Amino acid sequence: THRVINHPYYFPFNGRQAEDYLRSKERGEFVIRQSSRGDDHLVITWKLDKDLFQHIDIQELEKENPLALGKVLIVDNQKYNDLDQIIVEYLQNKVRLLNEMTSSEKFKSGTKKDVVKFIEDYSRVNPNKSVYYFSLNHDNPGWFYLMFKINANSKLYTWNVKLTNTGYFLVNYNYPSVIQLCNGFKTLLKSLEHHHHHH
Repeated sequence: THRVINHPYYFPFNGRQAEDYLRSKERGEFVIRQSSRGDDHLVITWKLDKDLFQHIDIQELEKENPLALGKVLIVDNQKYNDLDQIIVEYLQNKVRLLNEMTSSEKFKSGTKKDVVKFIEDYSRVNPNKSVYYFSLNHDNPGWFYLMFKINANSKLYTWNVKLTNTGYFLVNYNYPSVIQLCNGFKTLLKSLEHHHHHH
């Protein structure tokens, strides 16, 4: 600490400029900035993919006096003792997970309009078979949405998924692996068709 202000990754720029600066750079780049309105809080900016940027507000605690540094930093609903661990434990997992998910064949970037036409078209080819897919949401960056259709005469169903630093969270269910998540749904779909719930 006591060096986060001049930290190597420290760069004074506006919110718009920060994204622009990272625009020419590659994915997985981050920066450290201080908010005048915060005074006791810091804001970090990072790039996800293409025209997509997100900001995270870092809150420090355990301050005994104005000259006392926050020995405890809260990030992602998690408590970290050292700043260095936060950067490494966040970028390493986020970079690998983001790259693994996007690099997944089960990843299509279709718009809301293209989603209906996509599911409807596919459903048309398979009216007697169910289908499920997921895509990136623009209204809520970082979160994933699951859409699926049982049949052409079936109503379109869409669910929401929460992204965490431990994997993927689906309606209060953590899936450490995307493969398990894919079946997880298939298993649920099978159970749903039988309306047997548990027994």
